[PDB]
Amino acid sequence: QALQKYSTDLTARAREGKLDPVIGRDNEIRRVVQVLSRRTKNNPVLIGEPGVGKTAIVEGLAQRIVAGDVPESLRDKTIVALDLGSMVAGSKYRGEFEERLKAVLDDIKNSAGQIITFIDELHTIVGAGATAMDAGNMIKPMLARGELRLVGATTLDEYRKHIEKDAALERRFQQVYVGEPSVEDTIGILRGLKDRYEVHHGVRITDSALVAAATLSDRYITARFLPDKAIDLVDEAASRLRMEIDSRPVEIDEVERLVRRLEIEEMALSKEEDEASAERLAKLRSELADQKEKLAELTTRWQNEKNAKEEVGPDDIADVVSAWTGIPAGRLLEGETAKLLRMEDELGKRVIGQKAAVTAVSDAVRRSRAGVSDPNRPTGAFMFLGPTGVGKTELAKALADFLFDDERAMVRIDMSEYGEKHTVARLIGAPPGYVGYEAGGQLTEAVRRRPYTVVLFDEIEKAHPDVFDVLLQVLDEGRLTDGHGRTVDFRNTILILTSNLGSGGSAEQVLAAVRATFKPEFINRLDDVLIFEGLNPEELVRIVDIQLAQLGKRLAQRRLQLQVSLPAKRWLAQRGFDPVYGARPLRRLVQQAIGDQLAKMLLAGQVHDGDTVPVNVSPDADSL
Amino acid sequence: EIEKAHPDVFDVLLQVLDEGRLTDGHGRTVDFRNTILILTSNLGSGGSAEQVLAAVRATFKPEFINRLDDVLIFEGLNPEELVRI
Ligand SMILES: Nc1ncnc2c1ncn2[C@@H]1O[C@H](COP(=O)(O)OP(=O)(O)OP(O)(O)=S)[C@@H](O)[C@H]1O
Ligand SMILES: Nc1ncnc2c1ncn2[C@@H]1O[C@H](COP(=O)(O)OP(=O)(O)OP(O)(O)=S)[C@@H](O)[C@H]1O
Repeated sequence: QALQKYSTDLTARAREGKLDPVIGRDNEIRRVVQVLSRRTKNNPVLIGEPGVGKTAIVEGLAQRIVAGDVPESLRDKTIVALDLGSMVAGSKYRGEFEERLKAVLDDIKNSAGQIITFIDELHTIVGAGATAMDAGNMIKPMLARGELRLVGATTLDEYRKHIEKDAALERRFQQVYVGEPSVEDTIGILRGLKDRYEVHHGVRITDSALVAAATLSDRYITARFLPDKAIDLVDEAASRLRMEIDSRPVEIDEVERLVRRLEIEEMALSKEEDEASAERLAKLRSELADQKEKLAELTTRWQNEKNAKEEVGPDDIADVVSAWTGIPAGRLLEGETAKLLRMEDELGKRVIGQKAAVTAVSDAVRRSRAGVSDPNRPTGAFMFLGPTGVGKTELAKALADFLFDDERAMVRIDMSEYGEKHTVARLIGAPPGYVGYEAGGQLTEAVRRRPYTVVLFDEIEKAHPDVFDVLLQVLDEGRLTDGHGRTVDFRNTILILTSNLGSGGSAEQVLAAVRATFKPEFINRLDDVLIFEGLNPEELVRIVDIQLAQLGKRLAQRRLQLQVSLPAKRWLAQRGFDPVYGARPLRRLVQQAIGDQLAKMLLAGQVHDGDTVPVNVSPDADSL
Repeated sequence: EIEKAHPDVFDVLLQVLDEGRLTDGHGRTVDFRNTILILTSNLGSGGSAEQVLAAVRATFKPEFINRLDDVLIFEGLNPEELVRI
């Protein structure tokens, strides 16, 4: 009767129909049974990485016993699930734990070998009751004679951290290696599990959902194992769909929540006795109106759809895989097809010229959302080089902004400090046993979180010619391994290597300097090797416009603006001389010609905030 | 890409070949007598057969070349065997 108090009954629940169906894994249950019915030392231990199904096998064995598919020796055996947590509950005295253990062992032995105990995560049995080794090995005499059977299951690396350190007890256990299944098997598993979820959430599930989940959960989420990271997607999709069968769907409930906040802000900002908050209000109202338009449009379209979405499909799974591990995995639902077709002209707002290199980046971004590029290879690996001041770093910063709306979201490393060979260790970590080890790598541990960024290697030509080799595997496929032995995936980042070889020689001399500075097997990894071009006087007026736009945007903090005459706008670009320093002289000239005079006149009255100022050319300089 | 490493990891591999054993910190001897050991490389880079066979000999030691089985040499791609790739 001690059992009734210190353990539950598994076979009883299997009869009462409370365990999930178990599909496949025939070899494993066969081996478990045949080990479980031998003469001496019959103690199978299911071992293997976490998630691949190790409790599911024991539940399958229980349902199999209830059914009758077992051999003769295992008829009516009444599996029992032990519990060592509720056994050490209150035993602060000297013998209170050994007493309970002896009672349970005696009642297991009194039965005619019927009971089949089952300790889940038996790596906790080692130090059961400590004080001096006495407890947890009182069963060691009964294991050998095979009186109690004890099918248990622990993870693969808590078996050599807790048990293998006890070689006298490992001897009494037989290991059953449970390897993870493939996609074709996971699909079959899901096809039989697609009823409990479909009934718990009042929805229906298409078979395409199962297929797409079992595929995407293997392609993207490279940190868990397969029978589980595929069930999670299905489960979350179903829960979301049931949440939307409530009153309103998403994308209407978000816009109404935004509108309410904008309203409650505009209602309480109106009574502000100020003049600078007048413009800080003049935009809030416009925003509220332009959002209420969208709300009304969505609400009307819902009415049409409802007078003229009830099962999960192969794209809601993509929405989940995008919301978790923010890699975009969708199918271009018309929100951004226009954007990806406008990409070139949109990156033109910040970068000017070098269409030969803008088109090359845009094409690599584009043919990956359409699902055409190599799924196991980086999303693109370019090294664009050319003379200075031309805009290579600028294009790399414009791309990250166009993609994530925050230029500080990309991962940037400056390869000008890696001049010494030994300085490699700061991006792959330090081996075990050395000073900085628990911190892990640095590039690795940044790409391991949010693996959608853009990676930038400035001035690649200045690092020692031995950091070039840590990038071979990184460019050819997405793998790089830190100290702890974990591996990160680069398969969906966009690498970029800005350089400066062959300052202004030719488009042929620079291709003869690259081939002498790099190795034949390293150039072979790259995509197109883009070459940038010097700037023309006609490409420079637009840069003047950009600089003035930025300066005005910065000045608008103090409520100013400038009226620049076209004579001055062309004078500035006329003084952007010397196509040997690119386009920085323009910046320093704008400073030395406008910023200093503006400061002068600004911190001495006469240009008080508010009113704008005009700028006009003079004989030589330009005055205000 | 084995020739890119430091010539001490070779000496670690020295007993993996020819015996299939190496023991870690915990003092557990691990056996390799059933694996298939494969080492790629890119030495020589164009030498016919003895600009490469003598560039292996000057980067590795005889006691390391001696454990190996045949040192396979790969060959460039003819125009015919690309219409199939
Ligand atoms: N062969 C299978 N048939 C049916 N369901 C399975 C199968 N393998 C795994 N599952 C399900 O996938 C999940 C796997 O969970 P478990 O296998 O119980 O966890 P585990 O594999 O024991 O890993 P730990 O170490 O116990 S956390 C559960 O939801 C199971 O129901
Ligand atoms: N085509 C361009 N379009 C817009 N701004 C440009 C362009 N070319 C240069 N600029 C400006 O020039 C600044 C400096 O150019 P960068 O590209 O940062 O220098 P670089 O191209 O990296 O050359 P090096 O070798 O790195 S010094 C940028 O911040 C821009 O403001």
